[PDB]
Amino acid sequence: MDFRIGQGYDVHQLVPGRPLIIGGVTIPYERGLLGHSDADVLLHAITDALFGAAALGDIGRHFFKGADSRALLRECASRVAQAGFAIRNVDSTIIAQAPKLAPHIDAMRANIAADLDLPLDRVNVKAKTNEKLGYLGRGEGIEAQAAALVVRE
Amino acid sequence: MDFRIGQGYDVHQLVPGRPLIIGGVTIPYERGLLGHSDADVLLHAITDALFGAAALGDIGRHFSDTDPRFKGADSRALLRECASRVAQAGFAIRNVDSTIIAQAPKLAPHIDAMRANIAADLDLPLDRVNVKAKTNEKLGYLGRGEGIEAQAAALVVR
Amino acid sequence: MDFRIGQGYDVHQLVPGRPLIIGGVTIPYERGLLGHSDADVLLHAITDALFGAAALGDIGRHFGADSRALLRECASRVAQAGFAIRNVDSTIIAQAPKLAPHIDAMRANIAADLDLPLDRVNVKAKTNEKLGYLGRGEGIEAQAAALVVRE
Ligand SMILES: Nc1ccn([C@@H]2O[C@H](CO)[C@@H](O)[C@H]2O)c(=O)n1
Ligand SMILES: Nc1ccn([C@@H]2O[C@H](CO)[C@@H](O)[C@H]2O)c(=O)n1
Ligand SMILES: Nc1ccn([C@@H]2O[C@H](CO)[C@@H](O)[C@H]2O)c(=O)n1
Ligand SMILES: Oc1ccc(-n2ccnc2)cc1
Ligand SMILES: [Cl-]
Ligand SMILES: [K+]
Ligand SMILES: [Zn+2]
Ligand SMILES: [Zn+2]
Ligand SMILES: [Zn+2]
Repeated sequence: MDFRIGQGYDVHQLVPGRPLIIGGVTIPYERGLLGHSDADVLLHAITDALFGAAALGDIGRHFFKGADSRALLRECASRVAQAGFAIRNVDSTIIAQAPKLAPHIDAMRANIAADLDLPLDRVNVKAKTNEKLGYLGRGEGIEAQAAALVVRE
Repeated sequence: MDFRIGQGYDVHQLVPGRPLIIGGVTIPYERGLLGHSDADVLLHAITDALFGAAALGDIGRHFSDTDPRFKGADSRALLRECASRVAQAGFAIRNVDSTIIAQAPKLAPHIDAMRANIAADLDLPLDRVNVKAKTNEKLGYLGRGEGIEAQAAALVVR
Repeated sequence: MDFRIGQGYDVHQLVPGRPLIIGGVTIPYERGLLGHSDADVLLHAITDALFGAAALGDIGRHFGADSRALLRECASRVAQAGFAIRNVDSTIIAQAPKLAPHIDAMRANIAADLDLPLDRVNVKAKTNEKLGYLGRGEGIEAQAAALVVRE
């Protein structure tokens, strides 16, 4: 029936004396992500993908003072539903030279799935290095990409 | 039903002495995007996403720069011809989403007009077209304001 | 019915001493992609989009094999999870060499490996307008999107 797709992008700088929080998971590391919120690059990209699929604009059009990125993802889900859409699936990729994200991925999926009220099998998170190329390759920031499918019920 | 997705990417350098044209909107700015056409990075990304969804190749296959008419070509006219070819191949467009990444200028006040242009060229209602804007958080050539990037996604149905 | 989308990304450094293999096609060139196996940046991105659509994690969690064998095993896993592939679209970003003449060859390799009609597979090419490590010819990037349906 009335399916729509959305895509999302984010990047934040890695800076000293900040926690690294990705997909709502705190990952031990000497740097963390810089942003007005908690700088959760993965959650921001997915949020942008969901708004894009519902044609609701973007994260900066909607947004909460001191709200963490999970609260913002939950509010995104609310606004998507308000517009008449159900979320069908989310897929994503984190690009980080370091640290190793592998043992944290299923926790990020579980977080996203709880926040969006989706079963686990409709949420995916992937990881890639940047083969030491560019600012990502030098560990100067972390990027996330996201894709979402929604349907107007 | 026979749904298909497409994705697109574009980037152009930002240089003095060119109009800044994104999503068909001329934006007051002291630099513009460099290309053989009007260099409309957002429209090119969306055009690639539509050709891609329809499995019709890419924008360079359809609109060759070896043609003089490509010089300063209106990227909305290219987008409309793309949509016509996608329709001719048997596909209806269901939605478009996109992202522009630019350090500057401020895009927010032009976004709704970009969306209106795309919706007009694709013969869609506004509510099936979306345009998002991002900085690159000061990282890389984008953070240095050397170019502007666009990303796009499209869903069509045969 | 029960459609799902996936997206994929990959990048490899481009250097002398290795052949250039993209979309299973060997392309004549002074340099080639550095990676564990054949460094096939396009097949890797597409494999990731397929696993992503099926919510099966990623290429590194699943896997001498060449990237086409990996793509085939990926399709089989996607199939076993209950999904049929509807279509694939992709973009290679390479400042050089010229990729247009090899596009049908890549599409044909990908289509064969996924058991898809040729008209459900698309590959596009872009330069990076001389910006960044891609624009300087230091690497090649690929991006992929896949649509599947749970049958
Ligand atoms: N060059 C740019 C980049 C971003 N933006 C707007 O700022 C908010 C934060 O990304 C987003 O809402 C975005 O639309 C902008 O107006 N111009
Ligand atoms: N490495 C590349 C890059 C680009 N191209 C083709 O040239 C057009 C404009 O860059 C693109 O749209 C594409 O058709 C190519 O054949 N190989
Ligand atoms: N910073 C990173 C980057 C990637 N990965 C994991 O490594 C494997 C190959 O990319 C993939 O399986 C991916 O999930 C990781 O654990 N941490
Ligand atoms: O024939 C061409 C050449 C370049 C094109 N392009 C480069 C960047 N954006 C569009 C498109 C079509
Ligand atoms: Cl920036
Ligand atoms: K990028
Ligand atoms: Zn962010
Ligand atoms: Zn362009
Ligand atoms: Zn790879």
